[PDB]
Amino acid sequence: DPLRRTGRPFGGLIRDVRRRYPHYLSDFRDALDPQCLAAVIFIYFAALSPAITFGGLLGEKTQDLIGVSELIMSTALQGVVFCLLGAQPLLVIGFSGPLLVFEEAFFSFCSSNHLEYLVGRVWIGFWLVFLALLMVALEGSFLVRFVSRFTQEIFAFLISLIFIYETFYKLVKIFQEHPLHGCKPRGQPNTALLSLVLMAGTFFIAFFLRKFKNSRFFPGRIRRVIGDFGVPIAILIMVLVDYSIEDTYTQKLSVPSGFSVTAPEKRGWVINPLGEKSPFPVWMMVASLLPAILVFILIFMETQITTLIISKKERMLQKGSGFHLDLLLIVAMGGICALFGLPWLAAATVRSVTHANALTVMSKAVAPGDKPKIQEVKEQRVTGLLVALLVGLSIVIGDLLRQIPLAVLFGIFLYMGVTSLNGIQFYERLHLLLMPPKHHPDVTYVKKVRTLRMHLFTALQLLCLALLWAVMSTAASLAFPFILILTVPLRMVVLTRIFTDREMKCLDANE
Amino acid sequence: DPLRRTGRPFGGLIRDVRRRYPHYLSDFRDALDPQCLAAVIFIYFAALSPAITFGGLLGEKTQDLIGVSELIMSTALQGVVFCLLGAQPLLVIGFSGPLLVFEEAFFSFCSSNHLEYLVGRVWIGFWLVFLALLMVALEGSFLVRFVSRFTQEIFAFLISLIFIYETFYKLVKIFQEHPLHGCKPRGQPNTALLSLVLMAGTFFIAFFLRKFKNSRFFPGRIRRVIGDFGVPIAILIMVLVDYSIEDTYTQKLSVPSGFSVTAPEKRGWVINPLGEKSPFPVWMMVASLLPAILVFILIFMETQITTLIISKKERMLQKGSGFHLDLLLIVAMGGICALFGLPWLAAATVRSVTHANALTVMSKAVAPGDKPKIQEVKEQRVTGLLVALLVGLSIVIGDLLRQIPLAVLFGIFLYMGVTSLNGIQFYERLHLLLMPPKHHPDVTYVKKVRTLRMHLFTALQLLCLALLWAVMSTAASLAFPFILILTVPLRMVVLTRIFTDREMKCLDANE
Repeated sequence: DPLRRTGRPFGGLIRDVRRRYPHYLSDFRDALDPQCLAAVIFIYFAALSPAITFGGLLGEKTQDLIGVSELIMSTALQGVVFCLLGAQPLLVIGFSGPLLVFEEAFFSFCSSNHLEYLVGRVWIGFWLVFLALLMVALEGSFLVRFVSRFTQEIFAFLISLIFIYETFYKLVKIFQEHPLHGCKPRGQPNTALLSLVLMAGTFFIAFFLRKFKNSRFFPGRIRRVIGDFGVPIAILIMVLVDYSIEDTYTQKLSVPSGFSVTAPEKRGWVINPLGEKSPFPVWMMVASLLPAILVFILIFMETQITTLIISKKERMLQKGSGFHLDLLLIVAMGGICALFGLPWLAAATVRSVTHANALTVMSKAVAPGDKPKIQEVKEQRVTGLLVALLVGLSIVIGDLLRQIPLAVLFGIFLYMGVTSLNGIQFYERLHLLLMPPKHHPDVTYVKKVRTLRMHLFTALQLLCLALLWAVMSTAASLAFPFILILTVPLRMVVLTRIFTDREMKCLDANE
Repeated sequence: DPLRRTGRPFGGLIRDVRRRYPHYLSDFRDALDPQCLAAVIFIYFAALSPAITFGGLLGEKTQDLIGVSELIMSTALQGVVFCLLGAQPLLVIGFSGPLLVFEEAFFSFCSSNHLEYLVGRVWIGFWLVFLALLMVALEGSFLVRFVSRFTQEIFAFLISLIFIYETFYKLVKIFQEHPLHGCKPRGQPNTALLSLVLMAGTFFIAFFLRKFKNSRFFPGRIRRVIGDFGVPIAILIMVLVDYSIEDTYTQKLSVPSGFSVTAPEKRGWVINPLGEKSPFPVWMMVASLLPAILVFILIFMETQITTLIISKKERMLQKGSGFHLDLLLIVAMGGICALFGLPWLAAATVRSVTHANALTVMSKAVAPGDKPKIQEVKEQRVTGLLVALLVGLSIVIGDLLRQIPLAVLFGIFLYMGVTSLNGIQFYERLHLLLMPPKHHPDVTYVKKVRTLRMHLFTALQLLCLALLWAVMSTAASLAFPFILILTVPLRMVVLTRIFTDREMKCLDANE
């Protein structure tokens, strides 16, 4: 049991280091496989594009103090360090929504109260590193024992739904700004529909080559190699199709050029801990403790729930996981990077899951029957390091990256979001709301519990998911992690009252 | 055995009349079913559109002597009479390609021989009537017992492939006349791509609602009713989607207005056999025997092979089939209609097949295995009569028919062509060329015969299919039925020599 209260200072860190580090050279040896190369090519784009999008937004919201170059550099550095020294190399760390919301709120507060923006973040980072060291010292990371399945399912489903909704909404804007009338360009003809054609074609080629992998055609070796290279093939085909057309205008991928700060006129690489143009007030020196707690809670909840999700016993993870070393590494790197004006980072979730299940291997036939079960996962320390190194070096290239339209990437994002839903009991019980009771499968949670009780459980879970989406839509979206934490007392108090012991054991089974 | 030599003159006609006519009131009673209404709505468009297309071509090739109104009237009249008095009401009769080729060749001959055209098509009809009566008298229709599976498979596969190729090629022309440049309409923007979007959406909604029929969602009654109404729902949805857009131009469905001849200035309803403007030469009155034989061969081969294909024992047809009465009716109606200047007609293979398997009912339950065996076919005399009656009255309406784009219908045609390939052993053995030998199913022609022999049989059949397509591509396309007939001696002479006795029974099994 990794999550045990040892009773000694820093004990969990030592246990994780002793458990994971002996399997070190095997991590580098297990990378010799075409599947790893396919995974690198697939995950490179999925890690590169959100950096550009969120960097554009972040440059817009602030006074161009943090832009796209800084986010790229932070992602590269943190990814390389974490994948060299981490305990779970199947984690992809990058910027997200709640971090952006916090950054814009902090900038608004600093502007209103007449303080610097790049100086308060330094003290926030100092308090973060102090808090992380304190928590790892006392072994406070064993509290993730109480994060049951009832919370992981909600988190995973909500994250995937948000991903899908954002990807779909990014296509309505093209139709809005290039409408169908006929007679930074605006008002072009043949753009809003060519984007839709490219996106749909990419999604459908990806799904067809995914289904072809489990078919009965061609020799097994060739069939499996073609199956695990589906996404690169779809991207290549649609890039060439869009390259053939010469007169129509489509939006391309824009990576900034040169390793430089976005606004060199009023910023440097190193930020003075004290004031840089005016003295820093002393009251803020210790008042920085309050937002540090909020940042710590956000990063902690995201990282720990992601690590729980990708380490289920169904997925064949054999080398072990770490809940103490990973949190310390992530928070320490965030706090140190805040000194250079770089943003804080956290484990992604959709990217982490997509990385984890792009390396799984399935048992082939044994006999005609159901969809195969997972055989192994193939953990290694090379894929994430290569992805981070490539994201860092995407500045020297960029003449090639400007030939890739964005609608091609929208189909890949839709494929990621749709595929990531597999393996979640909430999703599987949502299907059972429609099938008649005689068609239900032979799983444990259908035979041992009545149908109506299972439907009541599903309705109670959907209510919480809708309540969580409502908060994030609301302007008071900084309270989302607290509402997420409140689900633990809910299950520990109310659900135990409503449901009997036998129902609770089967519906919320650990494995 | 329907195909037996009775010996008595006109015996086969009497046997078919005695076999089919007692089950008369049941034919009208078995029509009370929502599946029949769905079939009527589906087949109405599939019977209406080719009449318009071939009428346009036929008006172009001749000097506007036969147009679109005449073809519509001929289709309606012949369909009504045949479905009231026929022996196989699951046959849809309409104009096709080889008939068009013959009409253009005959017009060219009459033009460059200083003879009339409409008058010269009356003696052909008279000779056709005489030949049909002679053949029915001597019971010469029993020769369709030598048409083995080796010829029916080739015919069905070639017809479906040609259908698919024509439907795809009709979409390249839109891109050719409305190219993507950007700045009887021509050179419009947003027209080539909206057509593609509408076509793809129609095809995909049709396939989704076809797969939903065999799923496990919703109650059985509602699921099956929604499943058998897939095509009307797809058509309605995409018609509304295209109706929402206001500024973009798309080609619509247009029918002539009024029950009038296309060229009233130089034509009437009744054609004088002796002559209309100049006396008809006596030599042609007798020499018209040569093209009558060719027309008879065309109509005979098409109708008889279609009737053989839809009446396989796998499809549960219990009321019987007619091989004499149907041929007599079709040829007599063609010969009589030629007196009014109306075209001859023959049974359409894809439309007949799509009519036959739009009324089948599938079994269920047990466990997912082979595609559920066909339970029944639900023959009746109402659907085919209603389709022809609606096609006849499609001119009084036509303000509604002008709101239907053509790209919506292209997806329905693609769905028809793709679906019609199911149930053909040639198609099923084409898959087995790719799967490895350890994955072949448990059928009779895999266990009883060595794999390489089966692949040799498939290669020999593909060679004949390619040779048959090459002829119709060639300008000498009037010799296609003779090349088709020549496959009958091939199996009886050469294939019996190459293959042993045991292989021939299993590969070319009657049932």
